[PDB]
Amino acid sequence: FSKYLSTAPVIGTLTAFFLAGLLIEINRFNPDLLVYP
Amino acid sequence: TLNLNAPTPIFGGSTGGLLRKAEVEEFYSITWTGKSETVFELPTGGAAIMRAGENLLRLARKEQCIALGAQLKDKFKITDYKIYRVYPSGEVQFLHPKDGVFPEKVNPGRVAVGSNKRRIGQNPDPAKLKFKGQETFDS
Amino acid sequence: GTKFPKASQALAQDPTTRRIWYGIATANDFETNDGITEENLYQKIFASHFGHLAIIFLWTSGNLFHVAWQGNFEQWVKDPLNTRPIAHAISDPHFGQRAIEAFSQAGASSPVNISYSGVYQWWYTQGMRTNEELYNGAIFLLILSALSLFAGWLHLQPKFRPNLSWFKNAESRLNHHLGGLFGTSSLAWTGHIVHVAIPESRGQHVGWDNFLQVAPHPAGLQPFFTGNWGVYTENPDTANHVFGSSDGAGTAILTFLGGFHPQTQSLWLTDIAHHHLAIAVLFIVAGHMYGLYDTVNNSLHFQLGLALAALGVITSLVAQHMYSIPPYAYLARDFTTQAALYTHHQYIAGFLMVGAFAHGAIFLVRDYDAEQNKNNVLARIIDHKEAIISHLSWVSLFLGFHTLGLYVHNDVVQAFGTPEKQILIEPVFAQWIQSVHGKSLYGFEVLLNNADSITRVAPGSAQPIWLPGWLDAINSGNNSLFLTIGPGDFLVHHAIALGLHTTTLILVKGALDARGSKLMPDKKDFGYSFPCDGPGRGGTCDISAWDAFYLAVFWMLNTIGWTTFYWHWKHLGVWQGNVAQFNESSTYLMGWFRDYLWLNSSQLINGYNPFGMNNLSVWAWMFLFGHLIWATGFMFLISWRGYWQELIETLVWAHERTPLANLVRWKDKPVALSIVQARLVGLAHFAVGYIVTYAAFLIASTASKF
Amino acid sequence: AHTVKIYDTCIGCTQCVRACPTDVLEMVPWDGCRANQIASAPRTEDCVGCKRCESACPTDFLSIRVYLGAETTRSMGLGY
Amino acid sequence: TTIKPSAQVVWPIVGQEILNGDVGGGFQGIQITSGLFQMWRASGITTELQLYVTAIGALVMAALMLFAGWFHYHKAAPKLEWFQNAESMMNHHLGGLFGLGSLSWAG
Amino acid sequence: MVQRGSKVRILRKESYWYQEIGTVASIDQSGIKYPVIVRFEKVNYSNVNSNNFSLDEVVEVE
Amino acid sequence: LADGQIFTALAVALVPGILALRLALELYK
Amino acid sequence: DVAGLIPCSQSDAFERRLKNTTQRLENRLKKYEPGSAPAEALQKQIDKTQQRFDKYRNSGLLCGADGLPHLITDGRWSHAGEFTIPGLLFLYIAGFIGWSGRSYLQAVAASDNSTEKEIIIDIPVALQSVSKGFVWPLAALQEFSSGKLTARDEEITISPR
Amino acid sequence: NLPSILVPMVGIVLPAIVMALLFVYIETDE
Ligand code: CLA
Ligand code: CLA
Ligand code: CLA
Ligand code: CLA
Ligand SMILES: CC1=C(/C=C/C(C)=C/C=C/C(C)=C\C=C\C=C(C)\C=C\C=C(C)\C=C\C2=C(C)CCCC2(C)C)C(C)(C)CCC1
Ligand code: SF4
Repeated sequence: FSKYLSTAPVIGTLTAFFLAGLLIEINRFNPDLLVYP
Repeated sequence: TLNLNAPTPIFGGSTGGLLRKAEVEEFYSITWTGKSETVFELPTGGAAIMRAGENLLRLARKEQCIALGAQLKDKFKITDYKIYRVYPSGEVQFLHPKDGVFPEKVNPGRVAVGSNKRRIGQNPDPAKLKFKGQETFDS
Repeated sequence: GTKFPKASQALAQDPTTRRIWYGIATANDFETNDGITEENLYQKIFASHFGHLAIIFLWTSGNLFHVAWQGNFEQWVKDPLNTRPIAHAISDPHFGQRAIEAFSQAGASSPVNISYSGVYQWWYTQGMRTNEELYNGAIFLLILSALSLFAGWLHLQPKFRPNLSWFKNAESRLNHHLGGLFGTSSLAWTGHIVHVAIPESRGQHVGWDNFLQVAPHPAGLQPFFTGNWGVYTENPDTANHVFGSSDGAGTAILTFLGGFHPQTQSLWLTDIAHHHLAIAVLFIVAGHMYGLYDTVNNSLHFQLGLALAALGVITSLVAQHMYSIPPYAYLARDFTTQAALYTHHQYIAGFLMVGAFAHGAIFLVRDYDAEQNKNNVLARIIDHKEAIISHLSWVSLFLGFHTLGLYVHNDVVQAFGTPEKQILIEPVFAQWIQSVHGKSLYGFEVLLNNADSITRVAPGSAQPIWLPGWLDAINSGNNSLFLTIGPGDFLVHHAIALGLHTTTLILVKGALDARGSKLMPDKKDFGYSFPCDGPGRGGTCDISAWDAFYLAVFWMLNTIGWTTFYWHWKHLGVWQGNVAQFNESSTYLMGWFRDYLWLNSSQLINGYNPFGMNNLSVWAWMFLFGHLIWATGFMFLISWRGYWQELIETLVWAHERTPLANLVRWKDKPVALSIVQARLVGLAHFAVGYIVTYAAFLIASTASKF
Repeated sequence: AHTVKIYDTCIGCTQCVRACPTDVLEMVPWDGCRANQIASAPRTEDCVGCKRCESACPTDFLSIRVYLGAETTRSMGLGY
Repeated sequence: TTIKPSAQVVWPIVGQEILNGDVGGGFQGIQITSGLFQMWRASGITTELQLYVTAIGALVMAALMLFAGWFHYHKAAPKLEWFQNAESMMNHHLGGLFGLGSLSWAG
Repeated sequence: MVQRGSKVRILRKESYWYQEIGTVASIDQSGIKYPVIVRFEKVNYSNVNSNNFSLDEVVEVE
Repeated sequence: LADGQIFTALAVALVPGILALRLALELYK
Repeated sequence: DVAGLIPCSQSDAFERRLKNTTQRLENRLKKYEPGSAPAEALQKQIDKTQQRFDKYRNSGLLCGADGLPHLITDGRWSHAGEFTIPGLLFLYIAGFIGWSGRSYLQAVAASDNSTEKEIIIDIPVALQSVSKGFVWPLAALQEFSSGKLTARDEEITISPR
Repeated sequence: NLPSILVPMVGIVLPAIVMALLFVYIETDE
C-alpha cells in the first residue's frame, strides 16, 4: 500500500492537497496580501 | 471461369445490395465451396446459409468480396474463394488469386510493379521537378 | 470524361460530385493547370490582374453612381453634422407597408440605407460638392475599367504577349513603381489638393471647366523656380474658419500647422498637400537606385507572401492612424462609420497577414529548392526551426496563463464583493510614450513634455514648428489622439499580444514543418493541402501545411475580435463622455459580458418584436443570420466525412427504389464533401458568420445611441 | 487511381500485403539476393487509399507509400 | 413558504462567505434547489436527530455494500449459471425489490 | 566497422531516431542492403524499437 | 440627377460588359 | 504620483469604498438577532474589511479615479513590493520545482526501467532531487559553466530539412 | 421606376440564365 502511494495520481493529489491547503491556511491568518510591505 | 449460373445461397433479403451500378458497369462475384450448411454474415446485412455447392454471390465492390473472403478463411477455414469481375458490362475476369497463389505468399514469375530504387528521404525536391512531366515519387 | 474542369483532366475524369467542387477550388490556382509552361503562367497572371483592377474600378464607380443617383450628397454637404449619408435606395419587393415607412429615413420619400462606408466624408474633402461631380467620377471609372479590360485582352494577343524576361526584370520594376506608381502619383495627388481640394474648402469652386484659368496661390510659380518656397506658408486659416466657405479662409497651399481643424475635427487640407509633395520627392529619389534574392525572383509565392505581409502591415496602419488622426472632414463626428472603418480594415489586415504566412508555406513545399538554398538566411531559419517554434510556444503559454489568470483573479475578487483586491497594473511604459509625445496628463515630464528639452527647442536650426498644433489636440479631451488609458487597457494589450503571438505560432510552425516533421518526414511530396496520412503512426489528422493556416484563421478572428471588441467599448464611453464605464468594468471579464455585449445589444435585439419594427430590423435579422451560419460551420468542423458518406449511400438507395423518382438520374454520383473541403467549408461558414454577426451588432449598437 | 510505391527498405514481412482490403499488393521475388521478398503494387486501379498497408509496415518510416491521386468509382469506394 | 430551503454553510475565507446569503430566519447558507426539504417533510422528518441517524444509517449501508462487493468477488463468487437465471431474477425484483419496496414504504 | 552491441548514432534524416543514440542488435553477414539492426530505448509512433540501417547511416560513438 | 444621365451610364457600361466577355473568353482559351 | 495617481490614504474615492461596504453589511446585520451566530459572522466580516482597507492605506498603494489600488511595474524601488519582490519570490519556488524534476529525470533515466519510475516515485530519489532543487541558482551556474546543462544540436532528434 | 424592372432581372431572371449556362457547361463532354 505504501508502494501504491508512490504512484503518480495519489502522490500527485495529496501534494496538490498539501499545496492547496498551505495557501488556504496562509490566506486565513494573513488576508488580503496584494504587495510585499 | 465464373461458372455462371451457380446457386445463390438461401438468403432472401438485403436492401443494401447490388443496385443500378451493377447493370451499367462493373459488378463483382465471389465463388467458393462451403463444406457445411452454416450461417455466415454478408457485407450487406448478416445471414444467408452456405450451400454445399458451388456457392456464388454477386456483390457491389471488390472491397466487399475480399471482406467476405477474409471471413470464409477466418471463421470457416475455406480458403478456396474465387472472386471475379463480369463480362460485357464488366471488365476483367479472375481478379484473385491472380497468379493462383495467395498474395501474401511469394511466387516466382511475378514482376515488381510500382517499385522505387531508393528511400523516401532520397526523393527529390518538388522545386527540382517543377514545370515538368516527371513526378516527385516516380522513378 | 467531361470537359469541366478544363484546368485539370484528372478531376475531369472523376464521375462523382467532388469534380465540380474541386474544379471550382483548383481554378484560379493557375500553377496546377495542365500543360502550363512558365512563360504561359506569367502572362495569365498579368491579364488576371487587369480583370481584378477593372472590378475595383467598377466597384467604386458603383458607389459614386448610386450615391449621386439615390444618395443625399448635396443635402449632406449643406449640413454634415445632422444629415445621415444615404448608401442607396431599397428595392425589395417582399417589404410591407409599415416596413417601407420604417426605412424611408434620412428625409427621403423612398426606402434607403444609411451609409457607413465613409465615402461621403472622403469625396467631400477632395472637393466634390454636387451630384454632377460624383456622376463624372462614375463614368470615368467605367472607361478606366474598360481600359483595364481591353488591356488585359490586348496583352494576351501574340504580338503583345510580354516575354518571360520582362516579368522577372526586377530592378526595372522597383524603379518604375517607386518612381511612377508611387512617386509621380503622390506628386499628382498633391496637384489635386492644391488646385481643387484647398480651393473648394475655401468656398471657391474649381472644376475641369475653369481650372486652367484660376490660380491656386495669388502669385504662384514664380517663387517655386526662384527658390522663394516660403511664400506658400502665408496666412493660414483661422480657428474661426467654417469649412466650405470664404469666411476666415486664407491662401496658403503648403503648410506645417499640425493637429486638426477645430470645426471639422480633422486634418488641414493644406497640411495634407505638403505631406504628399514630400512623400513624392522621397519616392522619386529612391526610384533612381536600381543567393536569397534570386529565389525571391523565381517563386511567385514568395513575392506574394511578402506582398501580402507588406499590405497586411500597412492595412493595420491605416486603421490605427485613421481613428486617432482623422483625415476626412466630419468623419470623427459620425461615430458609426469610424467604428465601421476601423473594424473593416483590421479584419482585412488579419486575413492578409495570415495569408502572407499561407503563401510562404506554399513556397516552402512547392518552390523552395533546398539544394540551391544553402548557408543563407532562409536555410538557417529552417536549421533551428524547432528553437523558433518552441520559443513561440513558450511566449504564447507565458502570455496566456498570466493574462487569463489576472482576469480570472479579478472576476472572482469582484464577484465576492471586494473590488479593491483586484490586480491592476498601470500601463506606465505606454503612458511614458504619451508624455514623450506631449501628453501632459501623467506628468512624466521628459521629451516634448519638458519645455526646455532639446526635442522641443531644437537649437540646431529652430525647426520645431509642428509642436503648437499637435500639442493642442493631444491635450484637449475632444478627440482620439492618444486616448487616456488605465488598467483595463493593460490587460487587453497583453491579450492582443497573446493573439498576435499564438496566431504567428500556428503559421510559423505550419510553414517550418511544411516540408517535413518526425510524424511525416516526406510531407513535401504530398503538397500544401492533403487530407492526412491515415490512422497509422498514432493518427495524422490536420498534418498538412494548409490545415495549419486553417487553425490560424480561428486564432486571427479571435485576435481581431479582441482588438475590435476593445476599440469599440473604449470609444463608446469616449463618444458618450462617460469614460468611467470602460475604465472600471474592463478590468474583469464580467464587465465585458454585462456592460459591453448585453448592455449595447438592447436596441439591436429589438429591431423588430411583437409590437412593431424600427430602422434596425435589417441589422437584427442579419445578427440572427450571422449566428446561424456561424453555427452551421461547426457541423462541418465537428462531424467528419465518414458519417455523411454512409448516410448519403442510404439516400442513393432510396432514390433508385422509389417509383416516379427512379425515372430521373444524376449525372454526377452524389458523394460526401472531402476531408479538406469540409475544413474549408466549415471555416468559411464560421468566418463569414463571425464577421456578419459582429458587423450587424457594431453598426446597430453605435447608430442607436451615437 | 491512387499511386502506391514500394521503396527499397522493405524487409519482406508481408504485413502490408495482408492488410490491404482490396488485394492491391503481393510479394514478388527480389533479385538483389534471390532470397528475400519485396512488396509490389500490380493492381493500383483497385486501391481505395485506406492506407491500411502503411499502418502495418514495421520499418521506421514506411517502405510502401500511398500518394492519393485522381479519384474514380473504384477509388471512391462506391457501391453506386 | 417564506424561508428558503438552504444547506451547505461556506467557510469564512477570502470572500466566498458572501455566498452564505440571507436565506431565512436566523440562518446563512447556500439556498439549495434539490428538493430535500420537501422530501423529508413528506417522509415525516421533523427534527435533525432523525436526519442524523439516517446519515449514520446510510454510512453503514455504504459499508455493507462495500463489504458485499469484496465478499462476492474475492471470497464467495457466483458461477455463470447463477447470473443467467433471468426468470428467478425477474421474479425477485418484481416481488421483493419493487413490490415490498412499495409495500413497506406505504407502511 | 560496427560490431554487434556497439553504440551508434543514426545519420538517416528521415528516421525517428535521427541524431540519437542506439545500440546494435545484430549485423547480417550477407550482402543484403541495410543489414545493421539497431535497437533503441525510445519508441517511435508505431511503437517499434528496431530498424534496419546501412553502415553509412551509423557511426561509432563509444 | 437627370433621367437621361442614368441611361447614358447604362449605355457606357456595355463597353466594360463586352470587354469583360472578350477578356474572360480569352482567359479561358 | 507617477501616473496621476494620488496615494490611497489621500484618495477620497477609496474612503467611499469603505463607506458603502460596511453600510451594505450593517444593513445586512439589521435584520438578525444581536447575539446570534449570523450576527458574529457579519461582524467578523465587517472587521475583515477594516483590516483590508487600513492595510492598503499604510502600504503606500496608488489609487486612481475609481478608488482601487494600482501596481506600478517599471520596477522602481519605491514600488518594489508590487512585482519586483514577489517576482524574486516566485522564481526561486518555480526554479525549485524545475530543477528537482529535471534532476529527477536524469537520475531515473540511467537505470534499468526508467519508464516505471515516472509512474512510481522513488521517495529516496525524489528527496535527493529536492535537496538539489534548493540550490538551483548555484547548481545551474556550474552546470552551465561545465557544459552539461545543454546538448549540442547534433545529439538532439531533429526533423528532415 | 427602373429599380422595379431591374432588381427582378438580376435577382431572378439573370441568375436563372447563368445557372442554366453553367449547368450545361459542367455536364458536357467530348
Ligand atoms: C425572404 C427573404 C428575403 C429575400 C429573398 C430578400 C431579397 C432582397 N432584399 Mg432583403 N430583407 C429581408 C429579407 C429578404 N430580402 C429582411 C427580413 C430584411 C429586414 C427587414 C431585409 C432588408 C433589406 C435591405 C435593407 C435591402 C434588402 C435588399 C434586397 C434585394 C437585393 C437585390 C440584389 O441585389 O440581390 C443580389 C444579391 C446579392 C448581390 C448577394 C448574393 C451573393 C451570393 C449569394 C454570394 C455567392 C456568389 C456566388 C458566385 C454564387 C453564384 C451566383 C450566380 C449563379 C449568379 C433582394 C430583392 C436590398 C435592396 O433593396 O436592393 C435593391 C437592400 O438594400 N433587403
Ligand atoms: C492578392 C493576394 C492573393 C492571391 C493572388 C492569392 C492566390 C491564390 N491563393 Mg491565396 N491567400 C490570400 C491572398 C491571395 N491568394 C489570403 C488573403 C489568404 C487568407 C484567407 C490566402 C490563403 C490561401 C490558402 C490556404 C490557399 C490559397 C491558394 C491560392 C491559389 C489558388 C486560389 C484558388 O483557386 O481558390 C479557389 C477560390 C475559392 C474556393 C473561393 C471560395 C471561398 C470564398 C472565401 C467564399 C466566400 C464566402 C461567401 C461568398 C460570402 C458571402 C456573404 C454571405 C453573407 C452570404 C492562388 C494562387 C491555395 C493554393 O493551393 O495555392 C497554391 C490555397 O490552398 N490562398
Ligand atoms: C444520475 C444521478 C442522479 C442524482 C444525483 C439524482 C438526484 C436526485 N433525485 Mg433523481 N433519479 C435519477 C437520477 C439522479 N437523481 C434517475 C435516472 C431516475 C429515474 C429512475 C431518478 C428518479 C427520481 C425520483 C422518482 C425522485 C428523484 C429525486 C432526486 C432528488 C432527491 C434525492 C433523493 O434521495 O431522493 C430519493 C428518491 C425518492 C424519494 C423517490 C424514489 C421513487 C422511485 C420511483 C423509486 C424507483 C427505484 C427503482 C429501482 C428505479 C426504477 C427501475 C425501473 C426502470 C425498472 C435528487 C435531486 C426525488 C425528488 O424529486 O426530490 C424532491 C424523487 O422523488 N429521482
Ligand atoms: C432577389 C430576387 C427576388 C425578387 C425581386 C423577389 C420578389 C418577390 N418575391 Mg421572393 N424570394 C426570393 C427572391 C426574390 N423575390 C428568394 C431568393 C427566395 C427564397 C428565400 C424567395 C422566397 C419567396 C416566397 C415564399 C414568396 C416570395 C414572393 C415574392 C413577391 C412578393 C410580391 C408579390 O407577390 O407581387 C404580386 C405579384 C405576383 C403574385 C405575380 C408576380 C410575377 C410572378 C412571380 C411570375 C409570373 C409568371 C411570369 C409570366 C413568368 C415567370 C417569371 C420567371 C420565369 C422569371 C415578389 C415578386 C411571394 C410570392 O408572391 O411568390 C410568387 C412569396 O410567396 N419570395
Ligand atoms: C527586471 C525587471 C523587468 C524586466 C525584465 C526583463 C527585460 C527580462 C528579460 C529576460 C530575458 C530576455 C531572459 C532571457 C533568457 C534566455 C535564456 C536563454 C534562458 C534560459 C533559461 C534556462 C536554460 C532555464 C533553465 C532552468 C532553470 C534555471 C531552473 C528550472 C529548470 C530550467 C531547466 C527551466 C520588468 C520591466 C518586467 C519589471 C521590473 C523588473
Ligand atoms: S480520415 Fe479523419 S481521422 Fe482519419 S486520418 Fe483523415 S483526418 Fe485523421
